[PDB]
Amino acid sequence: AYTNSFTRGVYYPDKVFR
Amino acid sequence: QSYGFQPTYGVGYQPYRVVVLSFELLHAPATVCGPKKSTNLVKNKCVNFN
Repeated sequence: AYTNSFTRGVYYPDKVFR
Repeated sequence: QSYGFQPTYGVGYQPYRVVVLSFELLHAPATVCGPKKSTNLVKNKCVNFN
């Protein structure tokens, strides 16, 4: 089975604060 | 193939032992540093810091 991962999977790429 | 290091090989063919260190930055906070006395802090003083 398959599904559309709408916008999941975004993570803080670096240990910096912005 | 094997080097077969012999004393006769002389100064040119002698076997040296090598070690090499790599340093990477920005990807994480520092964890390991050379011996440098750590001091305290000062606020609103216009200081130069490490």
